Amino acid sequence: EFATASADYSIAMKKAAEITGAAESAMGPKEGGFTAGVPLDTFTRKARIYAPARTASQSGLARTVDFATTTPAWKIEFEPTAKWQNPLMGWTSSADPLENVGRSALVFYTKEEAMRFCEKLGWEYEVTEPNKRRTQRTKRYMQYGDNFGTKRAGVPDLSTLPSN
Amino acid sequence: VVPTFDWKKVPVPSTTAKDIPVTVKGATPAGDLRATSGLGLGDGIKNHTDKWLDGDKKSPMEYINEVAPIKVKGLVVASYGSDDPALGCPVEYINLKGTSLENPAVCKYTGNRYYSDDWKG
Amino acid sequence: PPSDHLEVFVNEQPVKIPKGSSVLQACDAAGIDIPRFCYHQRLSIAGNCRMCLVEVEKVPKPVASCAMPAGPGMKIKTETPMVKKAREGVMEFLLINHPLDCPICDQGGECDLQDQAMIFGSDRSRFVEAKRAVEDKNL
Amino acid sequence: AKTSFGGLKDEDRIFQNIYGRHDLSIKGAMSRGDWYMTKEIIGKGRDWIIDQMKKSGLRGRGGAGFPSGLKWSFMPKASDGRPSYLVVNGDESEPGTCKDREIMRHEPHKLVEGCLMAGVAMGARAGYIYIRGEFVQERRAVERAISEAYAKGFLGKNACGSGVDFDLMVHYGAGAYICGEETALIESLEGKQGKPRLKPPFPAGVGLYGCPTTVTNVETVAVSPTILRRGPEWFSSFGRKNNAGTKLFCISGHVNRPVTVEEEMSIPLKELIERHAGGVRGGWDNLLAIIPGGSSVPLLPKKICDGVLMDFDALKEAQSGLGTAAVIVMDKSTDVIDAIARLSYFYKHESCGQCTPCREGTGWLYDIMTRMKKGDARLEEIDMLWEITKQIEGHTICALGDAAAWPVQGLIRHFRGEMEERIKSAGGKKKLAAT
Amino acid sequence: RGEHALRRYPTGEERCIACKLCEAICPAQAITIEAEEREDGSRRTTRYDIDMTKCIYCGFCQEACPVDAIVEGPNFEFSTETREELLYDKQKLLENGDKWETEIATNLRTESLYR
Amino acid sequence: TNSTDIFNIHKDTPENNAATSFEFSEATLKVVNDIIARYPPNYKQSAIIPVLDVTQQENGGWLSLAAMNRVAKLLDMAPIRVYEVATFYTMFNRTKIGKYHVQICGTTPCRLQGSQKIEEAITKHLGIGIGQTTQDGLFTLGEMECMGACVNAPMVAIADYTKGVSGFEYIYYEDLTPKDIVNILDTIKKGGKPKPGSQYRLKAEPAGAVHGGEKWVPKDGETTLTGAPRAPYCRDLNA
Ligand SMILES: Cc1cc2nc3c(=O)[nH]c(=O)nc-3n(C[C@H](O)[C@H](O)[C@H](O)COP(=O)(O)O)c2cc1C
Ligand code: SF4
Ligand code: SF4
Ligand code: SF4
Ligand code: FES
Ligand code: FES
Repeated sequence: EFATASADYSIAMKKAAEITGAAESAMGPKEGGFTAGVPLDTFTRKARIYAPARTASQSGLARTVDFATTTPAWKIEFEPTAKWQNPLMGWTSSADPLENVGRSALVFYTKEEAMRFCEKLGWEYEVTEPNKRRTQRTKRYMQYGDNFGTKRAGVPDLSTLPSN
Repeated sequence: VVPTFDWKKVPVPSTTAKDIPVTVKGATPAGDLRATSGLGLGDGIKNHTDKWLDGDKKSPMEYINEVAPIKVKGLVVASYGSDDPALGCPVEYINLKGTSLENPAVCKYTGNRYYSDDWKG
Repeated sequence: PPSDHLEVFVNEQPVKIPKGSSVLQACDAAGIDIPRFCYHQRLSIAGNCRMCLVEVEKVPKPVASCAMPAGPGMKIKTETPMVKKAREGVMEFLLINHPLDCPICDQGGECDLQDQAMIFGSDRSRFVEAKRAVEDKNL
Repeated sequence: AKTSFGGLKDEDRIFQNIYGRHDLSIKGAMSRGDWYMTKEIIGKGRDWIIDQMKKSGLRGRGGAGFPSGLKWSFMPKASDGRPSYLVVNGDESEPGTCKDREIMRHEPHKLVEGCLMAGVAMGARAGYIYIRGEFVQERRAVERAISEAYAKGFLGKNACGSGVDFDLMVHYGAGAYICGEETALIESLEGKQGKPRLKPPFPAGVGLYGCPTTVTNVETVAVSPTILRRGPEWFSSFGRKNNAGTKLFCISGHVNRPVTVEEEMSIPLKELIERHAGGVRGGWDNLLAIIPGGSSVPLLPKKICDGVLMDFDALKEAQSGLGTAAVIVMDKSTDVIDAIARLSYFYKHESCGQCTPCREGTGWLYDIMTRMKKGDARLEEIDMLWEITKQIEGHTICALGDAAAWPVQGLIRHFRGEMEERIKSAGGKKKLAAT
Repeated sequence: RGEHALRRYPTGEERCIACKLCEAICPAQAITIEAEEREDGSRRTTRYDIDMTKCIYCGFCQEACPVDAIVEGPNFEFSTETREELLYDKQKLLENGDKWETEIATNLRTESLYR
Repeated sequence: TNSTDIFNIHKDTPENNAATSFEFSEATLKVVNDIIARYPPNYKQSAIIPVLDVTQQENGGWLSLAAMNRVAKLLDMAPIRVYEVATFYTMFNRTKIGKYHVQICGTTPCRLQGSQKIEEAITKHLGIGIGQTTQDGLFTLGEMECMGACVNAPMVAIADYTKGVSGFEYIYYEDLTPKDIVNILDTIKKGGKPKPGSQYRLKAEPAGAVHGGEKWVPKDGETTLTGAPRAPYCRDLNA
């Protein structure tokens, strides 16, 4: 029996991605970036390929690598660029063309997707493998009965009994 | 064995020591840590209201400081910010025990003070 | 080894889990993120939030997946009407005394309570009584 | 196969000195049949006593009715490095129930011998008794009986000259009805607030200090030597199937002769109350409702009460419970809504608050009931109250949520007409100013 | 829906508590907010600016605010000779609110039956 | 929780503060040490409740912060657990009370018997309500839950703190009318000892009752266990 989030449009997005002929397309390095028509200096900067780690504020795990096949969770970012403030108001002033386009739009299911995207676009890229979460607990308090086992202070000594 | 650590012998830089943000009595212990942002540092501003208010106009802090605390029967008070609840703030339930005219409970939404002489005092 | 990895079923899915694992951990291995409030990875099992209640075959009561050990051959259900009913009731019991402090609360936007209420809770309240007022503390 | 039950003979009553009319020292108890042939009964064997208790079919008198013979066998028959504990629940904070108080005040020797027999039959190295804190004179009598038994060699090393070693210690609470639960009592005993644990694990698997421990009611323990001495066959001679034996009954309320009396099981309420209690104040026709099992079980109206028997398997099918077999009687001049509201207020004050649903819903239930009492409520809010009761029930850590939810459930189910009449009637004293 | 304005309570204290719902909801990105705790422990703004040359007057800010702090006043004749005069700060918004409070309160006494 | 204790946190007072001074008496220390022997040394924390109670009589009927500190230092445990236990149990009073502590059950079986009438009589005579104390520091009124004396309801328990731990008395007074409780209070005031238990019968044996909470109406009916006590007997254990 197969059941992997089998009650949504995502299946319709699973297929039409594996269409024969359409699934064999390939482009060379920097080739897609030529088709972009953007200024050529865009490819000179460095980019970070990664998945953001789970925030400490919440126990939520949806926007994490745990549901990797469910949602595209690989992000491409750029080095932040010079920023300053408006003399008249104090608002943050900057000239970065690539300021937010990645953190808002660029989302990928696997790291290899972003690798191919950068290669076909010519963006030099860094890979940062996210740390794996640990599910195995500690030896102490391993089970609910460990909160009240004998390991806390050892076996009770029967020396204070009447007649000892 | 395990001797105590002398906290008073620790050297403290004078410049940093004299710019710690302290607070009036208000809603907290007097002189506790006050959260501050980087705004006003370039202009060398160490007052919250001075960041946005200009001149010797009456500040909202002075306005609310002119309202005497309110005496209400019971242990829990309900604050709406207006006579009709829908025209003010969300309803707040504020503890009244252990509160006096000297040490009342101030509204977190509106800043109004309340107290009750019902907790056996 | 004497089968250190035992087998259970969660919503008719066979999942291999280590011995001594909980139903919470099994559902985590099943790809389900059960709502929870008191359990933490690095802490002991508290099990007072009642938000981890799930349904198991041959069990008339909801069981504490944050605390219930998994037995071989166990069946776990997470989408039954009683599961959602219990989740909504627990959220309602959470929110009845909670002060309406979201506009002034700093955790608004990253509040587990708020998101869990949005997902596993209802939209309306039938509580119209006076709440419990708690004085703040200095630490 | 007898079909009519009741009329228990005095010569068959287990507790001959339930009122303290006789001497309370060890000489009187020994002359009254207690501490008789104790050593030889011990020498019979662990499995022999287990079998004798299993044949009796005696149920746990704490309020659950579990078969004690299977209960006492749950302790392991091997040794692994941990000592075995026996603990007796002697709080009796259930409203309407005052039988264990009488047992501890007037018949402590029977309880001590039952403790020794239970420890022998389960291998508990030492014993502990958790008495209610307010029961100070009862505690003093228990301590006196324990010291007297020690003085004659009944307790300690070589118990009664049998080779087994048994110890008994006394602890008293500090005013918490929550401590009446097994795990909560263990927790208070450990030196913490009486906040219960979760099952699994079990006290027999992991109990006090992580050691095997069985928690038992005072009444269940006390009757054991008499059952052992007089026979499981004699014990089974009373009651219906799976409901054999006698029971101590506490009758209160609007009763002509309130009393704590011993009687055969399965006796009808009408027989049990009209006789041995003088009937209802103002007559049986003045009866309105009765809670037959303390305060946690659903109450029954006059129609259900007239005809039903005092049995675990008779009150359960009536959507009620035998509970502690404590009788509370209310007449027609009584405000039933006020009674249930006061019970809810008591439960609200008694909830430990460890888990969310009970902790947060006791006050909600109390306020709902209080508004119902003044009639400041609506018809659909009754169904809302029932929905809330369903919300709490079976969703908490311990059964105290069920104990608080059940009385209002039966109240609604059997007197929804009274509540709606009150709700409408408030309009005759509240809507006249709205117009 | 006219000129945005900041409202107070009748004792004189600002209604805005810097919950930043208005900035979050604003699709015009015309609201800039900075805030910290006041010297009395009160949670108040340190910078409250709305760009009228950028504000679209949608009123979604007035819909989002749960304390009736930000309101679009009945003032609509506020054209200026320079664009800089329309860069509304906290002080000018408070001035506008103090000016137009009575009319706004009267309108709310009507709109409350619908809002 | 109970009456007269509205706070679960410490409150500063010249009487009760961090500077409060308390020390056990030699008899109290001996009694506590004897109580200590009831539990294994590696589980020495289990005796906290009786020690707290004994300290409560020793101080005069309530527990101070310094007393809690001394108890914690005696049992070698953190003060936080001691504070939790003290705030967890009803009998433990954290505030100064009168010489005598009056506790009334408010549970429904007691309520039906006329509990509010007894409370009203106490209020009218002693002049104080629940959570209050007389100006002379003589009587302290409090409300309690079911005290396990429902067959003799209504009932009242009064605690004595005028004679310390060795002279501590916790006496039940049952089957009461307003006249009964008023006369009991007056006898206590004049220095006499009111009789314990019921005011119209010995124990829970069948007798009359209190009709309407104001008058005792004796009634005659069948009573059990009126014959000679049964002789010792045991069956044949063999087969
Ligand atoms: C809220 C609550 C209060 C209880 N109070 C008592 C009690 O006061 N005395 C008692 O013997 N059992 C009490 N019990 C039952 C105990 O949990 C447990 O079942 C009992 O000690 C076992 O007695 P048994 O051996 O007769 O079955 C209470 C249970 C609950 C849920
Ligand atoms: S049901 Fe109530 S008393 Fe029982 S554990 Fe939960 S909160 Fe505590
Ligand atoms: S104006 Fe209203 S919505 Fe905007 S920050 Fe202030 S209180 Fe929040
Ligand atoms: S009216 Fe619309 S554009 Fe103007 S500040 Fe409010 S949300 Fe922004
Ligand atoms: S995680 Fe707290 S009840 Fe399950
Ligand atoms: S009802 Fe008052 S002692 Fe039980």
